[PDB]
Amino acid sequence: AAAAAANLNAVRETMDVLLEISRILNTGLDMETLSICVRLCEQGINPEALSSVIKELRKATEALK
Amino acid sequence: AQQERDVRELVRGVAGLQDEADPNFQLALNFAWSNFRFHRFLDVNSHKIEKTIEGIYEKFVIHSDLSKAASWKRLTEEFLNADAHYSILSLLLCLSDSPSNSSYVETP
Amino acid sequence: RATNAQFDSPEILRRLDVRLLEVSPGDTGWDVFSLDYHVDGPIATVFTRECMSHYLRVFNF
Amino acid sequence: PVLSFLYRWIYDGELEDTYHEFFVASDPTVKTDRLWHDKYTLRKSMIPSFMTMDQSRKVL
Repeated sequence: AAAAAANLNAVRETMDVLLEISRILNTGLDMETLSICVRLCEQGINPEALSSVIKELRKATEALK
Repeated sequence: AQQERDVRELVRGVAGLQDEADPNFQLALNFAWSNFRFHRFLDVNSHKIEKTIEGIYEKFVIHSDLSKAASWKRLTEEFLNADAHYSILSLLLCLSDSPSNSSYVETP
Repeated sequence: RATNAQFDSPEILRRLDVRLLEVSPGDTGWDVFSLDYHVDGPIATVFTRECMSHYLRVFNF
Repeated sequence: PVLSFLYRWIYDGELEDTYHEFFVASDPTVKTDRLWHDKYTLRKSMIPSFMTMDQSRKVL
């Protein structure tokens, strides 16, 4: 398809916009992680439920470092 | 279906455990599903989120990084073309603050 | 009331009051503190809200 | 008529014409505190020839 390619182009644009938004909101994610989060709230899930998970998981990897 | 796959991938990547026979992975996965199957959460209000985006933009102009502030308002205005928006947004908001960057590699 | 600040009319003393900013999850008091002068009379016509940010910045410094 | 409108603008201080014949362009909004800066606007077509631009600004 052709419009599916330009749609995919626009999804790269949106994930780069979100990458700017993440880097000046200065989160611990990289690109590939926030992609997985975008999958999570594309299907519909709580950001307040994901945030507590990411907030202890980033603290449970400095606990045995 | 793919939600459960995404949950397993997120916990494996973020917790940095690449063995599924690690019992710590299993305890964290049980933790995650017990958190997901629990709800005590204030279901988010979009109007509060819009006010929050405005307040972040104001804190940007107060601390005088005008390129960051104007690019931020422009990016959020372009982004809100065409619910999933606000979900993603409030996630990004909630996850971290107390520091700020200044947007390298920006000419567009 | 303890120090020399009290000696002025009650209205302008009332118009000065503390103020918070956008809170951080990693918050402290040194992150968020401000003074707010309240303008409710006709005097908002002479002092606009963008000049209030300037007083905030100099006070922050 | 012109001069009566002028003295409708010094001893009344308010623009009341439903037609555009006066060099002031009053706004329908009456604002909150931005009233003073923006409600009154110089109409540059109903400036007459016996009155310069300076005089109009001054009486506005």
